[PDB]
Amino acid sequence: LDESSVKKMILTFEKRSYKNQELRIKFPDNPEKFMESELDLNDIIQEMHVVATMPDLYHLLVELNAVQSLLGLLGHDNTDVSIAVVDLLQELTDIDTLHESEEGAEVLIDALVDGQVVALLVQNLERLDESVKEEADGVHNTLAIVENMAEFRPEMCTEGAQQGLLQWLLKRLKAKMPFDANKLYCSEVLAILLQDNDENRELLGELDGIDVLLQQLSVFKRHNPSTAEEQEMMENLFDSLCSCLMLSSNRERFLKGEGLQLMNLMLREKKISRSSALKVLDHAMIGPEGTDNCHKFVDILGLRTIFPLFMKSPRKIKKVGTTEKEHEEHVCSILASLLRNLRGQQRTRLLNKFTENDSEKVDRLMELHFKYLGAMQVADKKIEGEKHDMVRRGEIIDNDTEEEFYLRRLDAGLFVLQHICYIMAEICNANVPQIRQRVHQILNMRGSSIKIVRHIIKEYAENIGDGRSPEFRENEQKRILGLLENF
Amino acid sequence: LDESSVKKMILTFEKRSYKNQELRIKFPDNPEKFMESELDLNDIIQEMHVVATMPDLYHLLVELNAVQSLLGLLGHDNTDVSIAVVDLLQELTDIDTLHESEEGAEVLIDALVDGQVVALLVQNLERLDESVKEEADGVHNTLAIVENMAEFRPEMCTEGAQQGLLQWLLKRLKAKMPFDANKLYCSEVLAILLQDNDENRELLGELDGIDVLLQQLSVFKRHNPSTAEEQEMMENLFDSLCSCLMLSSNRERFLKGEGLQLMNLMLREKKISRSSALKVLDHAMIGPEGTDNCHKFVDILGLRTIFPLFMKSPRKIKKVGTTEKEHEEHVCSILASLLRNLRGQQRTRLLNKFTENDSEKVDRLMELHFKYLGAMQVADKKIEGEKHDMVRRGEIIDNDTEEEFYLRRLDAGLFVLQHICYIMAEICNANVPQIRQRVHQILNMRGSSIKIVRHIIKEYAENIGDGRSPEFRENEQKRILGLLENF
Repeated sequence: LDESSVKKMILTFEKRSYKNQELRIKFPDNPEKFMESELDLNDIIQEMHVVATMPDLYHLLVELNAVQSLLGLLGHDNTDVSIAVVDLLQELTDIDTLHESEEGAEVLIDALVDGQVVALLVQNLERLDESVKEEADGVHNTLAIVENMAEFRPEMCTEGAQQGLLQWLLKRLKAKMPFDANKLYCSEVLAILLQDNDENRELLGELDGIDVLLQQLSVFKRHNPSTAEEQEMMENLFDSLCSCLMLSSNRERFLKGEGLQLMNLMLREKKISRSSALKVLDHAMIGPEGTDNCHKFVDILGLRTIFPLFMKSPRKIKKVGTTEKEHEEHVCSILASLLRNLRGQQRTRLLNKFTENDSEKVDRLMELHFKYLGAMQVADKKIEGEKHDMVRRGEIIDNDTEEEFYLRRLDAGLFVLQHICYIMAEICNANVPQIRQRVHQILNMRGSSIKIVRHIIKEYAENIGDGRSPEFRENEQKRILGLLENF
Repeated sequence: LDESSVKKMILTFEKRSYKNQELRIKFPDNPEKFMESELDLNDIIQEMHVVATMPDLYHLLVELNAVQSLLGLLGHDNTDVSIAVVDLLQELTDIDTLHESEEGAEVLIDALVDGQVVALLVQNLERLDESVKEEADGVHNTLAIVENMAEFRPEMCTEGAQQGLLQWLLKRLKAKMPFDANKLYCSEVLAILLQDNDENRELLGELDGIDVLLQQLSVFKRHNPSTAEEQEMMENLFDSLCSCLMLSSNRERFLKGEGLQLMNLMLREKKISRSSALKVLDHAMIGPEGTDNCHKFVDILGLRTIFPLFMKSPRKIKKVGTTEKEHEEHVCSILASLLRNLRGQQRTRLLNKFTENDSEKVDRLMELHFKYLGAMQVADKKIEGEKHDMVRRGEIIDNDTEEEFYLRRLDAGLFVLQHICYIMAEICNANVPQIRQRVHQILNMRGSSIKIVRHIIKEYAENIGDGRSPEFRENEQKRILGLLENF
């Protein structure tokens, strides 16, 4: 109960649409009451609403051209019908969220994207206005669609994204209407659009978007979110901003925005956005493309800001989760960026910072070193064991097995470990015996070999960015292992 | 005869589609003869075919949702119906080519683009295959649509272009099926897509497209087109290639393709593609972004190739039109690029070329100078007159009047004139008294003031690229007038 009892529904739906079609033609604009016929046909949307839940035979909907007509109706003179098609669409796409079956959805989705669903959605979305509680709920469900479409098959999101929605998402946030549950959701959907998608990063930037991002986070510079909903949004604005930064051209744009300045302010005043503020910084400096960003940082006393967080980490603990490797990971990586990138008069300041107070900072580095190495050492034994145990079991170590293993090293802080070794090295090739001595003086004292450190660099270098290009990749890899000689 | 006699047609058309719709549902795949009903409904397309010619009431077609359904049918299990919708679509878009009326088309078009017409066209286009003479004619008419849509409102072309068609256009040309009337047309439509559109240039390049372009022109390196149709295509491949080059990133890509090398080959063997080959070169070198391209040129004996064409221009005359300023314009501009751009060991070679044979090349430059100045002088008197005459008439000189005037100076070779003055200057700031003397020795002798030349530079500098950015613009402008002191 049932199969194809719906197929009457589909047939009925078409017959409905048609009769409406002819009726609209008969009655010229300004005919008040041809309406009941129009209203009646959308009761059948609401009925079809029930369709989703039925074990999906979604193919019915597409070959029999429900989809198309449906999409068609997203443009209708009256919004109630549009809204109705969206609302319906949410529920075939949420339920679709179910792990299985795939056949119904995989054909359905396919159809929607073939039909430029988003293009159409946004058109509707554009006219949809005035926060009539019913209108408002319409956009939300529009967004919903996207989330669901994006969650399931995250490609329709890029093409669909550009089609229009991305543009609109950008407008809504800038809107000077007060914060509401919908402004939030855009934020959710933006981040999704950018999640792992370079083209959408290029597009957002190509729309003065980073200014927008920045401004929105701007307002919360000196004072926390009023609600824990408003917070969730903030954090979505952050995730979005980072994702763009992973795209290289956004870097200059972030810089022409007072991106550093502000992330610095947010750091200088230590609540509560401090935590992500630092995660942005990391990203803005990360590559060679992070290179002006690194210089600018230093020029605005970025060093005064960062190094303290190097010497000591909070909060032990703050209920919002900013700890505790998370924090070090980003600090180190920033330092690691700066050393690799920085040159000239800014480089030198950095290095001085490593000779301060009898190279307290180098003492610090090594405290961090053993901490994380201890961690990892131990991590690895565990894995050794499970490797041996897998041979007894006769379980084959596997690409998916090595996935699970990598994560464990990461969880143990492999990434920070590298960065601190890298740094360590990067400082031992600055021709300052003080630090070189210190490092070595501390490895001796005791029980840790330099070569242990080198084994890690090589691992760091092997993978060494994942990845720009095999030219950039092997060029860098040279560079990195290059330091290993004078180390 | 008639109005809305068609509106029966529209109503009929819908009723047709519907009945087909239900019939397709009734009969499962593998039912051989439900067909007559399907065939019958497309006679009404062919009837509607007649609609276009009727004074356009095209709005009827869109509010009454002919468009949408139509678009809908671009996807149909049987191609005859698809083809039919395209063929129909050609004829509402060609006739539409008529200067007026606008109301019918402006609404129609609007609808099509709102409906992702191209996306849909290309889908059809993708399945359309096998050069069934009828299929083949289908793509052609697909292309036709685009031309017409693009001619009328050249924005739908970019968005539509990216939607899919641009991708396909790129595939078709690379296809190793022999040359035919359709391969040609793509070529026409490519060029249109790129005509004045930066995004499409970015897209083409982002698809290894320039390799394609280059290869296609590649085959005709050492030997002319077999037909004068194949020629027309070649020349479309050129126009396309140039247009991309106007986009900066295509420059490196053109370079990583052996773009120079080949355009050089095509020059070295002087037929018949020589003419455009040189026009490409110009473009590849034009800006600061032309700067590696300028260096590479010199490194491959580009100077040996270019300067001869400087000293003497053919053909006096070759029936294909490559003359006669057209040719000089490009030579000069190339030299002008090289002087502005070139530095180091390549710059010097260039300059030597200006001291050769007692600076024969400088003698040459001045021959060109007076020639073009003579031309322009005279051009300007004519305009003065019409300016005076317009005051008597009481006709106001006008932005559209200044448009007509500019063209006349251009026709008289303003652009080459600047370039040669620019060059002249660029050579008089190389600290080589020989040339500086010569220039001056020749202006004296006689009757031409240096300042006359300066007045032109300023005009050149004022406009001076149209334009990258007011920073780049006023930066350059400084540069240019900078030379005017030591001149």
